[PDB]
Amino acid sequence: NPAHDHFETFVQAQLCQDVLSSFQGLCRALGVESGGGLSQYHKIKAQLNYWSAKSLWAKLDKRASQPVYQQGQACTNTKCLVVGAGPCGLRAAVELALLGARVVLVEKRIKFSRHNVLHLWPFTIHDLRALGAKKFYGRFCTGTLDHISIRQLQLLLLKVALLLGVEIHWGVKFTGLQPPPRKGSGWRAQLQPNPPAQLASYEFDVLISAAGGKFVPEGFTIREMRGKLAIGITANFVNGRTVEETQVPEISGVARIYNQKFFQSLLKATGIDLENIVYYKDETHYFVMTAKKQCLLRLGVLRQDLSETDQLLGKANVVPEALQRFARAAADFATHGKLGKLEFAQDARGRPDVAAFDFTSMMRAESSARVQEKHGARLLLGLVGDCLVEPFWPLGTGVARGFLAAFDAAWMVKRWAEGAGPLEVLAERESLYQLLSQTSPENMHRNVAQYGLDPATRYPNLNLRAVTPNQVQDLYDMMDSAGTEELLHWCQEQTAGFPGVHVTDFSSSWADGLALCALVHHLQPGLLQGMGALEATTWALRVAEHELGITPVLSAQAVMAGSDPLGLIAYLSHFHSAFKNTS
Ligand SMILES: Cc1cc2nc3c(=O)[nH]c(=O)nc-3n(C[C@H](O)[C@H](O)[C@H](O)COP(=O)(O)OP(=O)(O)OC[C@H]3O[C@@H](n4cnc5c(N)ncnc54)[C@H](O)[C@@H]3O)c2cc1C
Ligand SMILES: [Cl-]
Repeated sequence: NPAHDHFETFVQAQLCQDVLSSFQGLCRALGVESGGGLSQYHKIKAQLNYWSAKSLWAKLDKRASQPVYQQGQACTNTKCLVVGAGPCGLRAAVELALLGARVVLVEKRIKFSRHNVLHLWPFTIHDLRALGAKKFYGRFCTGTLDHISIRQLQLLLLKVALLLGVEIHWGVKFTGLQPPPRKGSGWRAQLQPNPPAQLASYEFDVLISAAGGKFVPEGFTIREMRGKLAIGITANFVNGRTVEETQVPEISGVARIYNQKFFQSLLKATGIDLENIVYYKDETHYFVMTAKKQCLLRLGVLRQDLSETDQLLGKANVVPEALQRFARAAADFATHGKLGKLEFAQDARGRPDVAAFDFTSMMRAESSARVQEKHGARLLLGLVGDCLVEPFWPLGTGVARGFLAAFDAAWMVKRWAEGAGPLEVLAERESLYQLLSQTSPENMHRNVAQYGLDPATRYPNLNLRAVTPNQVQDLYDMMDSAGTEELLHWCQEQTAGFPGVHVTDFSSSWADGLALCALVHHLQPGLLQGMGALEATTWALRVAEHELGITPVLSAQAVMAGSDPLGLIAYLSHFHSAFKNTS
């Protein structure tokens, strides 16, 4: 039987190319075209009615039938480009596809090559337990196992995303946005190496960027923040799965709070000074440690004391042989030798798998979402995963906060598909974003099994109006109400003839306060240089109030920052209302 011979190969595939190989071999044996969407998910399960595999269809159909998605129609008029086939990219891709949306994902690499091990919060375990991971990965969180290697997380999620009919492409980097030439024309992706001509023509109205710690799309800004110099070191050793190795208790890291006698012993015993060390028993014996610069220099792990941290941990300044020595001795002391002699696993390049990372930064994007609109054509952009907020690896928030963000973005595209105003969608979304960087299992909802896209199911005492529509206008970039153009033409008419006033808009035009003075001076002749925009703005607001009867809608600061156009429009409307030509 050809059918689910393929399907068993597909399920147990450990290599990206083979998952891909298998699926399109399963598809051919079924008359199903790969790239989906749900319609092709349907014909797959409806033509493969074999035991052991039904367990999986039950799990997926269980999630697929829960009200939020309705029945894959919530987002049928929604077309997405998802960037990044990382875990958060795939996890979000699955939600979009379950929502019924057309999901096309682009990934720059062609293999899952990372072997570092991620901590999984209890809810993510449930979440992907119920996506059928146990079947795609036998060792998935067996017993009290709390973690999963990056590439295994990807092998799972890929298989789920493929099944659900996500059109995925490999070996193609999203470079930027190629905007609409004209109404009716949509947004497209700039891709490279320049894609096939149908991907090239693919027009979308939602972009979800899950591209990892170093790539955010245009217009998204990054708030950088740096703590004390902090050097992270990960390492993977061959885990032979002998009974002896299997008994070595793993090290959680929370012991740095409860146990510092250890770090003293480590230091005395090896000359190694760590701030923390973590050990997970996974496909490899995984260690991540945090080290003091002084310590790494003294041990010849780093060649020279370099001030620019990116050059401090550049290839030229990291001594491979000494780093290996360093990691080996630390791993060995911490597990008291019970792992036997440690042999480095290979990384994907084929090197002893040990690397140093900058752990100093606390990056967050300023917002989780924005909306661009040109020639009436709207594009919702949503951040997910490491690119949104950077995880502190020793504390294991990466998967969980990436997943929370992926649910919040799918929830966002649901509002977007309901027809909500861009400001409303953004405000709601930024209200959720606010909570992300302080989430813990402890301050979240207790019942992880009842978790769904609805943020209420996840965040206790949820305030969906923490950020208001007025506070996210700079997130809505309208670079393309007919009463606004009346107001504008009228405002321009009033302030005409003033040296260095040129009313052009309802933000930057009015920022230095001279526009306001002109308006007032014009409206009441005979009242009253180089004081700042602050004094100009202020006089105008006081004089408007007392002479013209119009109280301030915006503060002076808000006039100068120009980030509240709607409120300036409402201010100005009072002047026009008060002094319209006639009735
Ligand atoms: C080398 C490396 C080692 C790590 N080690 C640990 C660890 O030890 N412990 C821990 O807790 N976390 C670790 N992390 C972070 C962890 O991998 C992520 O939190 C987790 O995978 C979820 O992140 P993500 O999907 O948002 O981003 P990522 O995992 O970075 O995935 C981003 C995806 O986007 C692809 N991509 C990037 N740019 C583009 C582009 N322009 N166009 C198209 N595709 C693009 C990338 O190839 C990648 O596949 C590591 C990350 C990296 C990159
Ligand atoms: Cl692979």
